[PDB]
Amino acid sequence: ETGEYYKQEASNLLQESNCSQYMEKVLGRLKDEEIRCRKYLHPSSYTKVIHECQQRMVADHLQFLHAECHNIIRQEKKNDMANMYVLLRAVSTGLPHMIQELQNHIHDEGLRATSNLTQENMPTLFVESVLEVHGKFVQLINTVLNGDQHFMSALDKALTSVVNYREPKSVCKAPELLAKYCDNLLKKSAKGMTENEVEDRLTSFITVFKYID
Repeated sequence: ETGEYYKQEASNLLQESNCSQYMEKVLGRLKDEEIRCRKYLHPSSYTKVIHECQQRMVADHLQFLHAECHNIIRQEKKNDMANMYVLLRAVSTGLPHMIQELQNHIHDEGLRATSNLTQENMPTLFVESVLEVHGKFVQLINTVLNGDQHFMSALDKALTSVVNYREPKSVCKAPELLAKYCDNLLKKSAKGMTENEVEDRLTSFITVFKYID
């Protein structure tokens, strides 16, 4: 009976609100349902009512979630993709679509950064652009998401592809740019950057180095 009630309730909520605030209404229901599930039922039914709740409220409308999550992820919606993940976490086949789409988002975000390579500062700009993408997106997986290895591997697979950008019949410049970054930093000539600050940048340089194919 709670399956049929949330089969009707799930279809009723989407017809009134968009997918952005659909998450809040559904999370406003599961949070309330978990409260009343422990006020009435036996403790052994907590993991079966909620599973029946999400099956008829999330896994049922799985196509609606995957179709619109493209707009959610590719807008850096912090407060909206957080609720998007927790609903798809429970469904077995819901989560693998979100990581794949984010893996494409990092690929497109990285290529946008690594396209206007100024010829006078090629190595420092390329390493910093990859570090800025990695340094900001690791926060998203650690602030509005949980540091799941599925997402972290999605980031690593995406950053591996964008760093090792192989043009047709042409060699990738990733080994040359990263190597030149080290040489441009260990030079005592021109302006130095002290002992402590140089090794700090080189410590973060390893993150870019690990994605070299």
